[PDB]
Amino acid sequence: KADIAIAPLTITLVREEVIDFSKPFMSLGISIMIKKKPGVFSFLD
Amino acid sequence: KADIAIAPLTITLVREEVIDFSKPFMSLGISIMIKKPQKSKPGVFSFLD
Amino acid sequence: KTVVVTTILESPYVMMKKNHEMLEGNERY
Repeated sequence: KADIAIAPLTITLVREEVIDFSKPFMSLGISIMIKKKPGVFSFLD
Repeated sequence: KADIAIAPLTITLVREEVIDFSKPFMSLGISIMIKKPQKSKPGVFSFLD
Repeated sequence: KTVVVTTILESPYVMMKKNHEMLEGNERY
């Protein structure tokens, strides 16, 4: 249905067995995402 | 004179034009190496820090 | 010659333009 993928596609062993990838144009890694000044009279804290 | 290079060889455009590389087995980047400087002494007038 | 290019809307890699309603073809991306 197409001929090329200029996309944020991730390389992996399985997809290479069936299609040909190029040299990576950016490197990355899995990571984890989580939910995230003293007052004027702060000397009383 | 040989057939393979299992070495810390770096990939680049020029070498690919003549030989076939694989997918990188470790990632890296150029970096700078310096003589780690010595630790700091408190200092005169450090009583104001 | 023309290439069939596949993509997905995963910002900031691919995202539609503001008011792309007036854009047609490759310009809407």
